[PDB]
Amino acid sequence: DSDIAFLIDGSGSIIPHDFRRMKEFVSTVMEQLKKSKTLFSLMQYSEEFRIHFTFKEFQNNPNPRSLVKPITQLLGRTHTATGIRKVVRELFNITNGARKNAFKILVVITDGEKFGDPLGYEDVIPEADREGVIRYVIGVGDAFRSEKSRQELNTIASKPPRDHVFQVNNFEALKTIQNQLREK
Ligand SMILES: CCC(C)(C)C(=O)O[C@H]1C[C@@H](C)C=C2C=C[C@H](C)[C@H](CC[C@@H](O)C[C@@H](O)CC(=O)O)[C@H]21
Ligand SMILES: [Mg+2]
Repeated sequence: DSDIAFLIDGSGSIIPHDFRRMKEFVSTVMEQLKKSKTLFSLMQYSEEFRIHFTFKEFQNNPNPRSLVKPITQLLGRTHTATGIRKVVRELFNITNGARKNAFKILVVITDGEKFGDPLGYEDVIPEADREGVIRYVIGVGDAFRSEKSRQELNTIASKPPRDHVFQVNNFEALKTIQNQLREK
């Protein structure tokens, strides 16, 4: 009943310690939701974009370790808004294994410093709402330490922000998603 896509920040500002933590966060969400009706898909972005697995590819090989282990960090600039547009148009496409009546969830993992993107969040967030995608944001590094990055996380997340913005250092986001999925 639910299709969950990950969009993870592989840009130069993300230190390898945090990138590693993104990989274990994503893997743990998948591992915890195994034996459920959830499909998973993941894109890494910087100034380039890498689909590491589609929903269909997860369905054919639902092994979180096998799917996430070979992921290496892109480095480069931070095109978060374009990444969101590509997730919506490509990952949640039926050609890639996305399902018609599935509950759509996007989990964006970033430090909240979009940089060099020709697109603004105003260019892509409406499209995300148009396709019914629920957006959770997982902050990393110093995302919560300045007002600019805090507000950027809020801008990406579905409303209200306090229900959709979380940290990579814990699994509160997973608890919330599990609760949402249970209720739904
Ligand atoms: C891009 C060519 C340019 C501007 C001439 C240059 O000399 O560029 C330097 C100077 C500085 C002002 C701005 C830069 C922008 C991108 C380059 C990866 C580089 C490193 C800063 C960058 O690593 C900061 C991270 O935040 C990247 C990201 O995560 O988006 C850095
Ligand atoms: Mg960056």
